[PDB]
Amino acid sequence: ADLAFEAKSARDYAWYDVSSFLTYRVLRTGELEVRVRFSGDEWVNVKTSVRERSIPVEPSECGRVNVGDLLLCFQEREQALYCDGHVLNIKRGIHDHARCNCVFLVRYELDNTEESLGLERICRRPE
Ligand SMILES: [Zn+2]
Repeated sequence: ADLAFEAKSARDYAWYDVSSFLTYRVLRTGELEVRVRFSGDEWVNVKTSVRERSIPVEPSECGRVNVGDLLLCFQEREQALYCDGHVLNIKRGIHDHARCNCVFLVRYELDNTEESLGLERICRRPE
């Protein structure tokens, strides 16, 4: 499978699946930027704001997610964004391969807010 990407937006600081890359530019400051077309157009800093897409986690492999890990989290508010957070604590549940009822306490990177998310609402970083 070919590499797929997601890009951070400067408007809300959430991440979005990148459909394609159009062009690029260099700031007199030195930074390299790409113009990305999203799925479903921005200039994003390549170094910080573009990265290989996050991956969904299956119930039978929920054990690979540990305290301290970085995760793309579905943050649903009053507004539903996919943004970065770190696992602070994990409550392991009793379940099979069909569904994961573990609870993941996440601290969002932007504002250090905390939320209890289920596996269905998180994606891990590759590797
Ligand atoms: Zn689980």
